Amino acid sequence: VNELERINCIPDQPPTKATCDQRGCCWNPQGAVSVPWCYYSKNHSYHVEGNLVNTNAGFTARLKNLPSSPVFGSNVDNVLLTAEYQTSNRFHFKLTDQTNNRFEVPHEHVQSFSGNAAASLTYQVEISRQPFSIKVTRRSNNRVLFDSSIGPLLFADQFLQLSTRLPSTNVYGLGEHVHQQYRHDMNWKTWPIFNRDTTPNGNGTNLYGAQTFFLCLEDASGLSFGVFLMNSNAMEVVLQPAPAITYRTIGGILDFYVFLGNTPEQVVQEYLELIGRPALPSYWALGFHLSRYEYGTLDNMREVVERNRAAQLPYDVQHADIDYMDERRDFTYDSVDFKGFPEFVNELHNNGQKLVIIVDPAISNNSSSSKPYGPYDRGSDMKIWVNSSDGVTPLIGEVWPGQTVFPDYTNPNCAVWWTKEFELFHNQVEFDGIWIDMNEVSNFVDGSVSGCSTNNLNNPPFTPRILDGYLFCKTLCMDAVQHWGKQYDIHNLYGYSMAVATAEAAKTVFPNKRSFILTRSTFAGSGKFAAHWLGDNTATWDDLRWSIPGVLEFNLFGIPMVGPDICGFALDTPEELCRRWMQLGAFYPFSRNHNGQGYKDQDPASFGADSLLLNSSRHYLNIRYTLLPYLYTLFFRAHSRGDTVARPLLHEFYEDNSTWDVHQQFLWGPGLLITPVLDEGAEKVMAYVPDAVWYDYETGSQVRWRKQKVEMELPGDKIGLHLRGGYIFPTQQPNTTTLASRKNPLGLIIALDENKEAKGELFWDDGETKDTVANKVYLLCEFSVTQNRLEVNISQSTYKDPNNLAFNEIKILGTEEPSNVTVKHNGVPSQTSPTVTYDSNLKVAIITDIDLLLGEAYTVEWAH
Ligand SMILES: *[C@@H]1O[C@H](CO)[C@@H](O[C@@H]2O[C@H](CO)[C@@H](O)[C@H](O)[C@H]2NC(C)=O)[C@H](O)[C@H]1NC(C)=O
Ligand SMILES: OC[C@@H]1[C@@H](O)[C@H](O)C[S@@+]1C[C@@H](O)[C@@H](O)[C@H](O)[C@H](O)[C@@H](O)CO
Ligand SMILES: *[C@@H]1O[C@H](CO)[C@@H](O)[C@H](O)[C@H]1NC(C)=O
Ligand SMILES: *[C@@H]1O[C@H](CO)[C@@H](O)[C@H](O)[C@H]1NC(C)=O
Repeated sequence: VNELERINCIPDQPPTKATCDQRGCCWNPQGAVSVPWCYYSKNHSYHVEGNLVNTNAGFTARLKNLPSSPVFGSNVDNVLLTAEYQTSNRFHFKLTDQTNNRFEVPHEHVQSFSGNAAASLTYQVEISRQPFSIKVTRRSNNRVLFDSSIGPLLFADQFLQLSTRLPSTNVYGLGEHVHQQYRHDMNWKTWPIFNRDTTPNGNGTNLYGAQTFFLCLEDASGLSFGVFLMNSNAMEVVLQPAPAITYRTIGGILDFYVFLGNTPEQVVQEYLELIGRPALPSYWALGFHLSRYEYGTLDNMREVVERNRAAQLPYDVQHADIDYMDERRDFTYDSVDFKGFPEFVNELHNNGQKLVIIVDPAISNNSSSSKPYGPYDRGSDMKIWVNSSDGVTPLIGEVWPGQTVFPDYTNPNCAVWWTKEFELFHNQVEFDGIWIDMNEVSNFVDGSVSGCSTNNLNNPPFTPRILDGYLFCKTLCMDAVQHWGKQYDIHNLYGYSMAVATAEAAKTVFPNKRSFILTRSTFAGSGKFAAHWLGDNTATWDDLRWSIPGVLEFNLFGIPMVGPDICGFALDTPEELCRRWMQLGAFYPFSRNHNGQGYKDQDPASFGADSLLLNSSRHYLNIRYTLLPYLYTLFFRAHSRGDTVARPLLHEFYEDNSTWDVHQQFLWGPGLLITPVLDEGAEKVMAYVPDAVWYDYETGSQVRWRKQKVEMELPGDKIGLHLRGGYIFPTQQPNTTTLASRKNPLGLIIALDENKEAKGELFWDDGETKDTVANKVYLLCEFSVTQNRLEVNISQSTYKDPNNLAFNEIKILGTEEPSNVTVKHNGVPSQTSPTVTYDSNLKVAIITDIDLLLGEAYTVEWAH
């Protein structure tokens, strides 16, 4: 009835009463824009047949199809509901064809459940039988979280749909898209999901990855929940103002998880506990990365490397794009334009830097007796290509080198082939990390060099609103064949399988190291293997603004090392845009300036040795590097516990509804507030100051604002950076590389809260060994301040850095003058009495001539 609650029965064409009648739906052409004229009745779909059956894990139910017209075809007579109370905070239910096995995602991390129902549930499940619906409610307040009763269950071979009411309009997630805002537009929006090489622009299309997870903040108490659909077929998600969300997919099964938490962070941690927590990055990967498509020659690349080094830019990583290769073919380098490549790699390494190489999936099939191409010959020997529908002939498409075949990374034999290719190539060019691109998989022809046969896979009864309207557009035929199944079912898993296989190759090429993998295409869980960048953006102010929601969303998806191409991939970048983008970009979890072919240089040093852009870039990159121990400890918590790294204001300040749609500012973890200027010509920014004590990072002075909108003054050389009272931030004196910075003196910034208290922590390991956390080879220490006292305590202590690191400076914000400062080491008074400098105007104390060894317990005490 209520028009906001109508579930659209004609998603496929403009609505007509004739089609409405044919489908047995309800007709009412009255309503506002976007309200469906034709909608499902209150008894379309399925009913429960007989009784539910208790099982050890939860229960099952048989659903029987309520007689109806077959809109998009073969509609399943008998559906089985299997429900599992997997944990106190996670519910799993799956709807399958009772009579036939159907494709299920072969996820690498998620395991089948074998236990008994969890005790102490935070939720209750309710089942209605006529018609079928399922509801998940929060036990403590009976808030209805998931409720499918707004709409039917639809379950045909190539058309599956289920809807849920939502308890609020605070909805975040879904991908990969450019949403433009972070809090969802619930006003009749459809988001298609199907991995596609397309521009992240203002048109709201399907982009490179597939992420079905969303989080909902139920109210200001912080209680939140999330939902994940384990399905890799083309789909779309429909948001409406009831509020409700509908999932509509074209194959597979409806395999759902519902997660509850007391805060938005706890929901993310529950999601990541299920699909896999992100890999811990190499510490060097947290530094600044520089890149462009078509330096053209090694000489031109060297020029760029050298002018940025000459400028003393913090600068850890150089990427090499397809111009390094011999005619854009993997596992080669151009012996003329890139003559001396191995010597250049030595220079990079000698200067404490890292090389990341681009590698594409598609392999040139141009190889002869006369002119052999090794990777193709060896791949063909092992028979690891994606085949055409005939099941035996490798599919031919077209990418950078010309005609190509495509590896089937779902075949574990393919990982063996891939690893060997990397071993051979690493012997020639000693790269340190790998950038996997075009892995949607991207094809320059639609389907294959012979197009695609018309059939129900290439041309399904219902096509979600993907870019160009055909599944095989700029990708492979839907009836192509791989180890895990047909492309129709596993298309969205290509980039995921490739990331898995590339991590496997790293085990051999980089024994016991993390290395670094940057991936374009992703599926749920890709973060366990890889970082992500947000794709081929454009040098516009809109693109700068749109990057923040994309970063925040990928942190929800457990891919916290994420960022756009700073300054913009496509087009020449205006100096002002690039300056603002470098200021902000210094605080993306993944910080990379990358540029498209032919455009004017946009590396920082290219703007002039004395320029405002270079000076500002260097300044804020130096702050980023100073705070790297804090950022690294955030990545430790994402890896070990599932926390976000780049974090929405509302995850910390959910009590305050002014934060619920803030997406022009974000946090690093709980304590650092980042406020960019995001408008052309502006020297200020309208910003929200949450309900906490804040201190300006640069001056240390407490801001006079709290829980209110403000116009923050930020001239051309500034970005807003504020530290939260109650938090202690570990720092380390910066250098132009992390190789070197990791050997420098440490520091602490203690930002006092109103009670003159604060707490913080520091994770420290070797920065590069894989699984130091799982194998327990690390240091974790805690800092806590009360009146008159700092305690440094050690909770895990199985790694001691051989560089004799020590805290040599402590800066205290929001303090009255400390006097008689005293340092004790395990109770014993130690090392003279430190030097204390005090600014009574700003209420800042700095303690120096101190040496608190990393890994040792101390008490530091003072009077007022
Ligand atoms: C793609 O086609 C090839 C043949 O071109 C298939 O290769 C088979 O691989 C298996 C196991 O590795 C061998 O035992 C067979 O002898 C191979 N067949 C032939 C004709 O050589 C390959 O299995 C196909 N891939 C997929 C996913 O179907
Ligand atoms: O390795 C070279 C480039 C690397 O620098 C980028 O980071 C990724 S890739 C450029 C590629 O994404 C782009 O050519 C699209 O395929 C088309 O625009 C397509 O979308 C048109 O249909
Ligand atoms: C933009 O999206 C709309 C659907 O919302 C579509 O009809 C149109 O073709 C798209 N165009 C491009 C170039 O993305
Ligand atoms: C910074 O790095 C260089 C090596 O590039 C090293 O020679 C120097 O001593 C380091 N300095 C610091 C910040 O102490």
